[PDB]
Amino acid sequence: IVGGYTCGANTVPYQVSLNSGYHFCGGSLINSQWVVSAAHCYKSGIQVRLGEDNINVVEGNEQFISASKSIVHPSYNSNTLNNDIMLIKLKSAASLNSRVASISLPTSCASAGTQCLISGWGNTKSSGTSYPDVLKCLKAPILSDSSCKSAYPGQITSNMFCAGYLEGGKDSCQGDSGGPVVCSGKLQGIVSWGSGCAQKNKPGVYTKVCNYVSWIKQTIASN
Ligand SMILES: N=C(N)c1ccc(C=O)cc1
Ligand SMILES: [Ca+2]
Repeated sequence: IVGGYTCGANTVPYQVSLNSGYHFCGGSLINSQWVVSAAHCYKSGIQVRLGEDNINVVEGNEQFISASKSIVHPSYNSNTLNNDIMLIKLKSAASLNSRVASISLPTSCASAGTQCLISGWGNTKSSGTSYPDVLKCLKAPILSDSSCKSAYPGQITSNMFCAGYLEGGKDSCQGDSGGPVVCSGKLQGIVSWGSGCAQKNKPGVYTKVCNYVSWIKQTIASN
């Protein structure tokens, strides 16, 4: 997260870190057994780390649970990033409490202008590279589809939305991938892609979660 702020320990209780010997992606806990992330985060040997603030220090609220199964969206295209969504099942149910909690799925899509909270442990610099140890947060508005399409000609599908600031300086970044965009207590977005980070006229692009609620529910129901 570039141009954001320190969230505060366990203030984003649905935020997960995906770990394969090191943090490599975010995700969102949606019930005791399932995490939503980006398909471009897919790999084998994932350990889901819940209750994290400092990802390099055991602070006392963590739950580490190995993934039993990952399900990449049937229509994920890694070239265009269309349908950039994946479900991860935990080998055991997380113990839910105030610091480890699920986030609600939307019942309808969010509108341009809605303020949302974007979070993760990704790069904090728009030029160089600096990875934070503690969770970073950004409050950002959803942008109009027309401005999103204008920013990224020929690249924005109906499964994507832009959020952030066209002026630059405030954005998600590398390492935030797969993490949440939460608006009025609903998971509306997943950190997906962008041209660099926090660049002028290049806002963050996010997977449009409301399109996938039916798929998420039925997948969970049978797995
Ligand atoms: N919001 C962005 N600028 C952004 C988000 C994720 C990636 C993934 O590597 C790249 C750029
Ligand atoms: Ca920790």
